[PDB]
Amino acid sequence: SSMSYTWTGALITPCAAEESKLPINPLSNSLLRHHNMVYATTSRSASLRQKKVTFDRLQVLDDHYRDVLKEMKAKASTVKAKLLSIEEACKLTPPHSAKSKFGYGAKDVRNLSSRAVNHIRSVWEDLLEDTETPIDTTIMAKSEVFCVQPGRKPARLIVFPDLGVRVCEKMALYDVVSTLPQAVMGSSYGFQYSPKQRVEFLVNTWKSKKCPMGFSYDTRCFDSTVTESDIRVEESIYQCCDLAPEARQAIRSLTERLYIGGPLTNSKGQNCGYRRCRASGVLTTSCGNTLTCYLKATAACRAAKLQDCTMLVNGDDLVVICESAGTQEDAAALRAFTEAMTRYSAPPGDPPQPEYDLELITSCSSNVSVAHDASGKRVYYLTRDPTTPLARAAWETARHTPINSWLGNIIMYAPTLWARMILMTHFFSILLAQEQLEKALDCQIYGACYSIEPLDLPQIIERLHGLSAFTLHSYSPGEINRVASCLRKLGVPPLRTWRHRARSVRAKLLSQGGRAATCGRYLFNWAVRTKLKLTPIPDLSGWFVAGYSGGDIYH
Ligand SMILES: CO[P@@](=O)(Nc1nn(-c2ccc(-c3cc4nc(C)cc(N)n4n3)cc2)cc1C(=O)O)c1ccc(C)cc1C
Repeated sequence: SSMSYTWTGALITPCAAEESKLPINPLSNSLLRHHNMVYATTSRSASLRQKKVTFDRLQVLDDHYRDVLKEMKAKASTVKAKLLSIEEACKLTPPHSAKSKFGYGAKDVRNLSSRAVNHIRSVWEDLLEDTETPIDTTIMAKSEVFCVQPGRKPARLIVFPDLGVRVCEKMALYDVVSTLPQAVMGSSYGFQYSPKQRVEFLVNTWKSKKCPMGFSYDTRCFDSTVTESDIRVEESIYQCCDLAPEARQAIRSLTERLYIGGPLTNSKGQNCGYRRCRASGVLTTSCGNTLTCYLKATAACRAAKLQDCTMLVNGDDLVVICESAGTQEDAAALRAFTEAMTRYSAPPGDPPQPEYDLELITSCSSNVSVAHDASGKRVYYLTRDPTTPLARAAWETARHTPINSWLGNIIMYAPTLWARMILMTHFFSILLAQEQLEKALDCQIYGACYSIEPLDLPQIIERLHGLSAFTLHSYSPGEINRVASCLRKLGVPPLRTWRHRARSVRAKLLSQGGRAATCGRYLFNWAVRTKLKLTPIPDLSGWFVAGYSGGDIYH
């Protein structure tokens, strides 16, 4: 056997009191009235999750797999990757990253304190001198907010090494994980695209097929499906880069000591068990998942004899668009695809279904939809079911949180009916009332943390989505119906209320002048009776280059 996890009986413990409900009394009640619908996961459901993620992996590799792997390595062998200096790696550490057990924290790392850098150097030397000893990790239950569904999701489990080790991962591997995936997978590497670019790729791919069929593939507990073999195959791809000798060794040692597995320690310092699958909180998780998903999926496409496939991969998230052969034979091919993924260790959660309308394909929890701009031209844009974004926004209104998913959701889904009507109106109202428009806030974009001034949103949205994001109307019936239904479920006030609120915050923003007034003019033009003509506004290099989920990255 090869078990994803072995358990001792020690509990997955919280490090502090955990909240699972919105506070009693108002705050987010003006956002949504059905507060009992909103919950946050805690350590109290850790054991339900442990049951789902724990199983034996039988893996059977074939010629298709080996062929694809060799192709990927040929492309990987064009890459030259550089060691990051200590200073560069320290600057990529988020200011609230989990402190080291060696008596320094994220702020000390970022300041290059004596104790921090002493430890980081000792850890680096230790990777070079010790090639075997498993590296300790901490296991914790993740706190995430959802809406109930007619019951409740258990907490996800996060597994991560000590801050000192995380700084060493950046030095050995940041350049690799930021450059290799695109070198290997080209246009298939989803993290290279902004939302507009993603939409474009999907639409152009779909229109390029004589008769398109598409499907999303959901692997059940992907991280747990990843084998020790997969993780060594992943290293085999990394080792094709030109690398400094210390980087080669650090990659070698990290692979055997950390990435393939190791001991799990709870917040109380007790041994909880042992992992032999992917850790969610290491630098290589997004890259590793993306490579492994792509490899397995490309080989399965061949085994299924699916014709003219174009794939788009974002970590464990997969969508394929191919040439239809007919209904019955697409169904059969998709079953063979699944059978081969299952042999490769990646069985499905939701059984995949062939889809003949691009708009009904959900990938990265998002779908393509269509609206029209001021002049009436069709504009394709990315949207999703707003339930989770709105539940999270109510939580962040009522309780202090370091990550502001509302701000990330505005950036990624600015064109949508729901982000504009609700999230912009609600959060600009609070910010303006609290006199904090100017204050920068943390949010996440493809797993990395960015500090963003709310007043820069008009500029950010134009660059990313186009001027069109401020003028979209004539949304599709499908999208409208989903929005309305979600908003009934959560008890969100009607359009009239948001329109009034938006007119009011728009008035106050305009009177302040400057970036505030720009926010009023562009973000809230939908709210006014007599629309204004909107025009172009007088460094996003690192944005939408790569994914870093769990990889402890800041900018
Ligand atoms: C300016 O012209 P619009 O009025 N045009 C439209 N409005 N809608 C629209 C607006 C709100 C809701 C809705 C349903 C619901 N149900 C509950 C329970 C609660 C709440 N709040 N809602 N809201 C449903 C449809 C669609 C269109 C269109 O052009 O296709 C408009 C309003 C806002 C925004 C951000 C953008 C536009 C273009």
